[PDB]
Amino acid sequence: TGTLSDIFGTPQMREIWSDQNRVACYLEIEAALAIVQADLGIIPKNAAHEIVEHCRVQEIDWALYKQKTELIGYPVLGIVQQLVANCKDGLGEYCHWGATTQDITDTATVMQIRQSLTLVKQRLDSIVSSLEHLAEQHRNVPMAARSNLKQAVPITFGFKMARFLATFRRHQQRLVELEKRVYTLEFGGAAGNLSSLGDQGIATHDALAKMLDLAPAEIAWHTEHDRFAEVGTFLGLLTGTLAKLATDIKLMSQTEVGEVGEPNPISCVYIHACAANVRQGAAALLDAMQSDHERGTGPWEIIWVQLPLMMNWTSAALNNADFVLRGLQVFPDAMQHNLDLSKGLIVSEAVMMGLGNTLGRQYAHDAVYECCRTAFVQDRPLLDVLLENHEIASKLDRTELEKLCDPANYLGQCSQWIDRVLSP
Amino acid sequence: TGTLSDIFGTPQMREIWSDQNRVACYLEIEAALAIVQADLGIIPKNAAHEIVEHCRVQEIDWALYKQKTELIGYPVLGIVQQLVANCKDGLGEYCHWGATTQDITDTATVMQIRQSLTLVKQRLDSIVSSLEHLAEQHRNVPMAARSNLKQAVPITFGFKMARFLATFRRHQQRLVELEKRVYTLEFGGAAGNLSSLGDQGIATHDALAKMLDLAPAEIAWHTEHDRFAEVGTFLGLLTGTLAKLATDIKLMSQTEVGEVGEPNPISCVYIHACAANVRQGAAALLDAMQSDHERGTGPWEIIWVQLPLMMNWTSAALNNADFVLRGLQVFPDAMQHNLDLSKGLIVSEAVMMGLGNTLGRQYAHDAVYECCRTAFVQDRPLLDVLLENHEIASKLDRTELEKLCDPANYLGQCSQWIDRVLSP
Amino acid sequence: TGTLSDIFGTPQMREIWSDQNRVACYLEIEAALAIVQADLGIIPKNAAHEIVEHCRVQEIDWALYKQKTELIGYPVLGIVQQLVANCKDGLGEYCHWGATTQDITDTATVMQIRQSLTLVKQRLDSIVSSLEHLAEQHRNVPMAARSNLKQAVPITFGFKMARFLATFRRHQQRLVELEKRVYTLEFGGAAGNLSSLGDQGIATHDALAKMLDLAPAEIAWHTEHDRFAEVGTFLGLLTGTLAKLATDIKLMSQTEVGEVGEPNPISCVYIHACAANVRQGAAALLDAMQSDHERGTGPWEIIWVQLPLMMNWTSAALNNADFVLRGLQVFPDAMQHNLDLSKGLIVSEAVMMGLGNTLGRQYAHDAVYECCRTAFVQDRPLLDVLLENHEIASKLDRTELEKLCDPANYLGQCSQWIDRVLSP
Amino acid sequence: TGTLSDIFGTPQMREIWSDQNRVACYLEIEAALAIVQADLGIIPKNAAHEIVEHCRVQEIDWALYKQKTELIGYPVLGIVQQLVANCKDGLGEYCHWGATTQDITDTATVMQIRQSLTLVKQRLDSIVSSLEHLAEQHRNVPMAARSNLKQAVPITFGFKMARFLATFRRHQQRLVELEKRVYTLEFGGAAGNLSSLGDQGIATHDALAKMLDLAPAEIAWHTEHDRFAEVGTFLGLLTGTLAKLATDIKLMSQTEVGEVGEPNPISCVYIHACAANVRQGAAALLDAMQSDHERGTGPWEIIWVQLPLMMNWTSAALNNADFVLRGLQVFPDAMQHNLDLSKGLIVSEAVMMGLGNTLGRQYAHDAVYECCRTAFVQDRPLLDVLLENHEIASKLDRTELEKLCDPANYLGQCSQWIDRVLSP
Repeated sequence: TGTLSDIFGTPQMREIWSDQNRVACYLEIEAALAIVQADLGIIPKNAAHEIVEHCRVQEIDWALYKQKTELIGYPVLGIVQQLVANCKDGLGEYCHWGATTQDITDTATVMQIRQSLTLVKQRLDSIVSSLEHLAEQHRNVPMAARSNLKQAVPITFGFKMARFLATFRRHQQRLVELEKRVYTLEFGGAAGNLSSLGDQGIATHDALAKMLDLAPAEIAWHTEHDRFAEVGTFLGLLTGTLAKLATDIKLMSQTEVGEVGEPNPISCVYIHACAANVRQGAAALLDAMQSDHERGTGPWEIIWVQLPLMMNWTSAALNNADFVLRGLQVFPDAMQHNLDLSKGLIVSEAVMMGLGNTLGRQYAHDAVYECCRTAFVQDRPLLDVLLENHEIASKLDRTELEKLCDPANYLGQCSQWIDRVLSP
Repeated sequence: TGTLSDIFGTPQMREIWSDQNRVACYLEIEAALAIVQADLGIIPKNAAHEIVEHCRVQEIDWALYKQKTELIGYPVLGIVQQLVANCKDGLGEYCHWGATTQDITDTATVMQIRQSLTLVKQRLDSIVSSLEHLAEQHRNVPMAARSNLKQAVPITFGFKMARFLATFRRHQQRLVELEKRVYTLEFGGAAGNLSSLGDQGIATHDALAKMLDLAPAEIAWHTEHDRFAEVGTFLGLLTGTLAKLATDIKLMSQTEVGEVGEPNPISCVYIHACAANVRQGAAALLDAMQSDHERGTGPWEIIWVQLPLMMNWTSAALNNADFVLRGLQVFPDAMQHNLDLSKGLIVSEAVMMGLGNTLGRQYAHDAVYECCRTAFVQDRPLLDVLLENHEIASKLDRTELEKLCDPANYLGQCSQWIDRVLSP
Repeated sequence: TGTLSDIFGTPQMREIWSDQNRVACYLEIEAALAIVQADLGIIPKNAAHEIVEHCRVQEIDWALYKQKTELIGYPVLGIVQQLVANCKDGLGEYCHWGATTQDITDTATVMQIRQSLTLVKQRLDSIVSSLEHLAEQHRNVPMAARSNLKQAVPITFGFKMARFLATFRRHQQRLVELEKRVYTLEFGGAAGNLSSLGDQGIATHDALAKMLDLAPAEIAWHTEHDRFAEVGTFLGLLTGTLAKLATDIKLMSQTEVGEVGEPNPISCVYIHACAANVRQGAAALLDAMQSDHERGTGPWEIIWVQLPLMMNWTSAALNNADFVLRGLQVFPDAMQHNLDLSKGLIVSEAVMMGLGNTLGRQYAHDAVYECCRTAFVQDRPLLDVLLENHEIASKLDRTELEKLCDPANYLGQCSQWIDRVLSP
Repeated sequence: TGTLSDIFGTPQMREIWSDQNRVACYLEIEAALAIVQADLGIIPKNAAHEIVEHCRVQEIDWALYKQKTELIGYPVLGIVQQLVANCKDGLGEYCHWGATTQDITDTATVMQIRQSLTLVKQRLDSIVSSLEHLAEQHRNVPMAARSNLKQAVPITFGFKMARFLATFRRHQQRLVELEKRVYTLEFGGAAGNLSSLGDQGIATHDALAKMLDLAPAEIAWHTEHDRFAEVGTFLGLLTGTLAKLATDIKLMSQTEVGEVGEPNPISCVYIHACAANVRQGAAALLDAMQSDHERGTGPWEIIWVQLPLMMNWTSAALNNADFVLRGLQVFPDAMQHNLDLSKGLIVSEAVMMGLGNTLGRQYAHDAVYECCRTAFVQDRPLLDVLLENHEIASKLDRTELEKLCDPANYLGQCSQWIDRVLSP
């Protein structure tokens, strides 16, 4: 394949959305339709048997199919033409009975989405497993939290990972919830009412849905693209979180920080570009919801292009995030070094709390604040400046004071918050 | 307030996102926080009573708050400063205890979203009610379905409305599902671990959630923006369907079509522009999910701008669609006139089927197909061309053939599909 | 190659952005670099001769290049490695001298853009030629102008085409203007300062620019992506106009309108989807301008994905519009029929003016206004309602009033406006 | 005003796009139209004098105007109504003569864009001036360049600033080029052909353009939105560069880097959010180019909302970037400290070059590479490891060797590249 096809895509996701799997879905739908309609007495029983026997992607002439599609303008009837020609005894004229091409394309797209989300669920399960392990392994490793890219107060690396873990669990819930809407048959014919099937239209629809393990539709949805668009916005939300992970890991991999390492942050690079492309594709799928009347004049076709791209981009981002988290290098010594840069300023709030009991909470804040900025101007440890304050030094000895100035003693309830995420 | 403020926004939704309601939310949070911490014994109970007494938006100096916000850079501490100054006996120094400003903004944004979605749910119930009425009222009103802006086969106007109705019901389900994730407290302090509250952080968080009728958070989510972004993508999905409705109504009110009328399609005009703005805002909120570390350096602030805009645009789109659907003018005579334009071509498939027993399946298809092409090129009724087929004219009188060429006799199961959207 | 590859892309544009042309550009750059540095005395002249001799894309092992690119992470050094191995006597070790991989990718992307814009300019010249012919051919063909999808006043079809023509001429000017910025060499090395070339960096850069027929760069632009992004926004602007053309043509070919025909509006369908995808890609390229420091950690790679996609989508949109405009079917009789739909209401303003001298300015307005409303509600010709105004019928015979109610007599200066777009 | 109105907007840009300035533009256009048409003999000379005297924004009833606009649906005729009522002797009936409301809104928008770009040009001039000073002041200050957020080789801070300077100069060229297209009159009447003005339509148009200091239009452009959309894409490109500047400054302001300081990087925070909102707004303006027929049914109205927002967001981003660059704090000692982190590895390429003359260039690379990774594993200076190599140590003494290991001696032609940018 192409040089970059497996860098911004993956083999597995490329296969699902390939021409071969797409047509294979078409053929399974035509097969299930023939079987259903024979059982209902709509078409003769030979014909179903002969049609099903020729619903094999290996018999397709791809070059002719491309020609016919460019020249019909839509991608299904070129396959129906070869199916009729490969059946004997004129029995092929009973295939595609009452269908329109968008019944086949919509339902095939549903089938490909289900295959795609199987891969996504597996990657998510693996990512969640890695984050559960990392939150526990590094539960007590202290590090500087950062607000506006400036050090704030200490936290633990496990706490950081538990926050990603909780987010991906919410994405897992979103996925399961949309599946019950998305895994739905589309079978409505030219205008949605299956007019050519008369009083057998709904009966055919419901039987076909059961054959394909899909929910029956309430009504036709050929220009009602909320199911596909919702898949796209979910991909946007998920890669949004993947892009945050890539951002934080690449920030922690700067030469001047050195707190983690990928197993150059190339995986983070690919995640970032993939997420950027997916979010704009989501806007395009929202745009496509403007499909006019009973078959959209353009909007529908946006989905043909964007959905396979977005799925491929997302699988590549998921692949890279899974790989990084599963072999992530963590460097507690660099984390400790960065905690010590401010020479105590990062835990001034811990000094205020300890001294608040003897001097008053508000007064302790103001007193320690003055010591902080004094320590900043002179580039000296806060401990040295605190000890030069009789009001402070008369109420806390050195042993207590370097304890309060030790960044590793101001972790708050990080461990209990981690337990709250791990327990469910 | 402004010339266009109630055209691309609404009074109710503008009030929700105004500075006054935003700060009013801030004060309710600070009040509830003081009460909770007084109950836990963290601050004196008389201090809480004085703080709560001064948690009134009418006491705020707006110009001073504006100035301080521009100097500080963030919108909460200007309000905490006035609360501290307005309380007696220095008791205001116990407010905002252990909080960071993004605890207040995130939780206030949650409360404003709940208020917004109450309005959205009301609009949705009303739109759904109108469409149920329209689907039943016009259940049997025939019209031409349109594919690629060309007439396809006949349907009924009620069928068309039932297809919108089924979609809005899916949007209602999406709304309910995201509410359980979105209606969640944010109280985590500077780095998420509430370090300044020691062993009282989790207790304070959970009690505050109950006081505000919000779910307790698993863990802090200051840079985990999936709850806000998912609100944005839902607004994108909903306004996508609103934009289709606007498209189909303005197409049906073209001078050359005239099948419906607004109660110039000016409401459809506003809906179109609102949806376009909302879909791009959703991409920006997905972009904002890239918030670094424990407080984002820029991405977070995207949400401050986009969320009130998208809420306002969405409420204006909903208002116009609600208004249009409640007084929609329907013109069945124009509908019938347009059905008669093709002079039978629109039901050629019904003619093929009706003739299959008399002519043979193959000839019926081929004869009607060729006769259709003649009638189109010559601009004559299909019936007249069929009668000039001696084989056809020898077996079917004009009366029987006239029934097959009548578009009102080829509606399929439109009524039963309507029942499927309504009756369950 | 793929079923849809020539429907949402084109053979010529796919070739330009293929791996083979991309690498072929790489080799031409390495060849020109060796020659320049041999001329400057940096590398031996026999080494350059051997490098140039092996700068042939036919000698590349594509599967190995694919593997190495996936291991290295970037797409150039896999080609430099095979060039070094294919040269004799270790003379290949003088290639890529002082270059970084983004020098090769940026400059190759520039060359591929120049090839792409050659195709774009050809399509633009052909579209402009077709519109000049259509504006002149149909200069006097009357039709209804439409505002908010409602008939407004009469215009001519040539006037409508002259308005598209004027727009594409503005797009041609934008194209020419950006070419002088975009056709620029990138050769700056790892950090932009060509440190490894010492006092020969600028000399090498400027000589290489001449060898490739590119402008010398002011300074390195590895993270300064305005040249590539401006190509993307231009494609957005151009496909925006193409999307309007597709909209107006598919509206005029509605069954109820029938004023034009494609030579189903299938080309308009593809144009619509291509433009929607291109406009979102432009936002992604603007996003990519956020490239950090001297080599971007993610944003840069957005360009690798989006630019070939947008180029391909744009070429397919241009191909379809070029094809449609060159064989557009125009139906003046349908145009006249639609002009006659309102039975005179569309030229009520001409009636007011014609009557002003006879009735007085004020009464002419008021009388014609009220008569219009009667004719609309009663679905009768305006002329008949005017004649039932005794004051009007006493001063103007039917013949004079019939001329004022004739839409073909109220065309204004359509022809002179056409001359303004054509004659200059 | 609102709490955040001057944080994500500016006073000056809010004024330009306010209701008051918008209507003031409307009134000037109606005044110029009256004067022009009196000179042409189209309307009587009193009337022009009386109309002009009442073209004053102070006489407008804003509450009535809001009511009429919501209820007409478009924003001009409410102003024409008050103008007619404020003129004596029925002379107001000659205003707005032959105009449609979009002539007034389009032309007013052009006038507001010209006012807006005056502010943008001033900010750009000030930013370019700051960057010229910084490139010269810090021409020789060494620092680490960074690729993929990892240290690459040394450059100077002045070199970094010269790269921004060259980019903003290209943005200045883009601005000047679009001005000649954008500063154009829109005066075409209901359908673009000014039918109600007969053979005086073009004459009125050209005279009005001269009166307003605007270019005459080739033809009407009511649904041809490339001029407005092009303003939006330029804003996207410019804020793209502003967002890169904010990114690099906030990265250099991390606690662990400390190389620059703003005069928390709050200005960088606002720039980032503003740029993110502008890029999506650009996609919406591209979307709006799909305006149907002679007056768009929705797309046109997108521009009413997005353009003032994008202008305001851009002015706030420009304001912050201007302020930061004009008082930027630069810390060469921190820059030198970060250059020394790798203990010589960052200038290993300088050692390869110096040693290449005695050992051969290729062999020198391989030899120094081995010393580099040895130095990395043992966390020792490259100099110490190099001196432990007889082949290397026999050809370069220590004095030469710590010179080559000194990061401040490997700047390449940074100074000459700066001169190349400053010289024009």
